[PDB]
Amino acid sequence: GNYNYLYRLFRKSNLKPFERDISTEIYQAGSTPCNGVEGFNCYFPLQSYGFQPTNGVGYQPYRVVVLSFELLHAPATVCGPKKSTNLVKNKCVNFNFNG
Amino acid sequence: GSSGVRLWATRQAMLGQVHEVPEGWLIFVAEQEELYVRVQNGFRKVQLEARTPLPRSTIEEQAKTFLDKFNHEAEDLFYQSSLASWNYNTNITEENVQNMNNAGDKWSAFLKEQSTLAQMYPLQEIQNLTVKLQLQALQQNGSSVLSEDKSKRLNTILNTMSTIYSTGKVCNPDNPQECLLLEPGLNEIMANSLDYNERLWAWESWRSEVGKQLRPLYEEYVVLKNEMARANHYEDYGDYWRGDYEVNGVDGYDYSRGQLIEDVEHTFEEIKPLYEHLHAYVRAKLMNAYPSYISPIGCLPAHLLGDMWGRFWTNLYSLTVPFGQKPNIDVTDAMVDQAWDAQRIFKEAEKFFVSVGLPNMTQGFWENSMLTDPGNVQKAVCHPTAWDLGKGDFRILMCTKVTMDDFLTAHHEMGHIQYDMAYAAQPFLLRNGANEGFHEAVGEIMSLSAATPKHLKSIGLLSPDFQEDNETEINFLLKQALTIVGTLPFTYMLEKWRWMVFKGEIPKDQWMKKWWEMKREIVGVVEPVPHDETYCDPASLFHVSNDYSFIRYYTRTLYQFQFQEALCQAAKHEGPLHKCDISNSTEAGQKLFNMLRLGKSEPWTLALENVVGAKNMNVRPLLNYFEPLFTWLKDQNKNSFVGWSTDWSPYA
Repeated sequence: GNYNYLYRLFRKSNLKPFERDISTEIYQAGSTPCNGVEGFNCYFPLQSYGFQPTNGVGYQPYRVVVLSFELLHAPATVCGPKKSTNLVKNKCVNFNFNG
Repeated sequence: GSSGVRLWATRQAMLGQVHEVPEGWLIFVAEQEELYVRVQNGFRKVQLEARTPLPRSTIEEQAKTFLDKFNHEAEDLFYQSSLASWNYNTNITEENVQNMNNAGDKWSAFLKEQSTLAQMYPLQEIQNLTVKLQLQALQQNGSSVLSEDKSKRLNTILNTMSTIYSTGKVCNPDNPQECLLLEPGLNEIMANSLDYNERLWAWESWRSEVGKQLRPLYEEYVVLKNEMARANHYEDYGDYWRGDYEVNGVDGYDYSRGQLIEDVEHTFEEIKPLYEHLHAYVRAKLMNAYPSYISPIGCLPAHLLGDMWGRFWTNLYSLTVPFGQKPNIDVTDAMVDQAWDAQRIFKEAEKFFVSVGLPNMTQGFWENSMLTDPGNVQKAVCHPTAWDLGKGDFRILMCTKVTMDDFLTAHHEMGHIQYDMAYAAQPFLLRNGANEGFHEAVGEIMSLSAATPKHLKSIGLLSPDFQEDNETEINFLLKQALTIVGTLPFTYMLEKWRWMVFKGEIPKDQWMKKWWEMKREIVGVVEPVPHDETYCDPASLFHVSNDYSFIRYYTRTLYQFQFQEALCQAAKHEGPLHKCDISNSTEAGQKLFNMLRLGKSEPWTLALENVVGAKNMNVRPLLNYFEPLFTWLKDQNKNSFVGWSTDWSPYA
């Protein structure tokens, strides 16, 4: 079992888009304050996930990367330029050399 | 048109601004907590009930949060216990033993803490059926309802009875130093050897050195369980075990603990004409082998039923075969000819599971579980076990060989696994079978389907030139009757006997006087030698002496017959039920998985209704499965006496 990876099992409310929650404030399901320790109706916001090769496909570890391609006032850069269009000589062509 | 709801600070502001408020615009007063509707030339106050404070988490919600947190912690803790259990069963070492102690104590302590933390949550006000079922399955205090001394005494006695049964050893009078255990000593001797004296002595010697020793322990075990049941608001310990089948909270599906008993009684009565003819034929064949030891009019000796308790009559097949010259259904030649292996057997089972419409199986099973014998440097349990370690882990621990039996057990363990993978979506508390007769039934029907000649022919196990004759079908029907229908009265009488002995209806000085007389009447099983009250013969079995409800075998057989018939109906198979096969039938797999995924999240009645079509446990599939057997059994017993004489005994 791999136990160096945690997941936020409990939180105060929903997460906004593109937000990373690192706070480890003790979740207080009940009305008794946790005061930094776990007591009655007090659980850690982060639960220790156990990764094992023996686990099923739905529970197997999966390295997942989400990408957010945001267009802004700055010029668009991240793409694969077409380029190609192998240069042709001795023929009237409509060239375009980087503008 | 459309209107909104207005809200201001003070009633003076409301009066000054209600002039321009259009009709139909609701006005809410925060200061006065009042509601008004703008009517023509006025505003009418909307009646509001008593103030309801904001609940941060209702008592139902508090139970929901607690159950979710417990399940999240239970998944990791149970997986650690399960993997430690796997390590011990793969290799038995001193380090392996001690981590059972740590995992067992940690799991028990965690369960006790959560059960105590759940006991204050009331089940009456929670209308969530899944949440209520989780809480009641978590709040089962069991032995902890009594005092510490009483609970410790009951556990110590239970361990003592299990130890006595496991280490029960009998020594022959000729050689007192030479002694043997029940397994594999007494079991094999009384299953293969045909000597009446040797079988009679082992039957009497075991029930003497175990029955006499267990009689005070079982009696104190019975009363402690009965008093624990009373402390748990149960009439007897049998009622506590029947609580698993008990269903409450669901309209049209509620099942009481007394309904299980009456269904068992009704089903046994239906099987009684079939079992009577089966017993009569087996009785008749024993005269064909031993004409001067048993009488056809009387019952059959318990030790002469192929075992001690009469559990399985399969050992009597050689003594009761209708046509011994006809070969049995065996495809062992295909194994040696094609070099079949245990891994190939499981692969074919997975391929067959794919054919019937069920999805593939995880590869973690193959990389973490063994199938063949894991060498000899380590000791591994060869018993057929299927593992649900949790959080997606599913394994099987058994020294699987390449026998038809093993091919059935592999299917049986796959059937157990398929259930484990199916209710996995349900929460940890609900991540199990609805009752104790469902997981075994799925494995049994899988073994039954894998044993059909058509399935073997489809995958090549059976030669295409093989013919299906009446004698082979009759022998197979008799073999199934001895193995399954034969143990039905044994399960019926043993669970029944345990029911009223827990109910206290059997006085102490007459215990064996009832069991051995009832055995002769209802079932027609007679003890070869008389046993007085110091004997504890009914408790000599493993399950009764190890705190196990024996009604599982009867329920699982009733379920397995219903599932097989329902699968056959969905598979549009043509032919006898015993020859029915579910191969290449996506309807059978889909219908089976419909209740498999439910597990214990839904009541067992709903799970049963999903496939067969009703919540009842009628044995109509059993009669239909063995109707050709029943007609043949009636033909064989058309002149042979049918039934049994209660008065007759081998010693009389």
